[PDB]
Amino acid sequence: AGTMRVTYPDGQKPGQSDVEKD
Repeated sequence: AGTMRVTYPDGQKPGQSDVEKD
């Protein structure tokens, strides 16, 4: 509910985020 198929929509160092899933 949190496996790292995460989006970085802004600010594309890590430690941005979105509510995409796996």
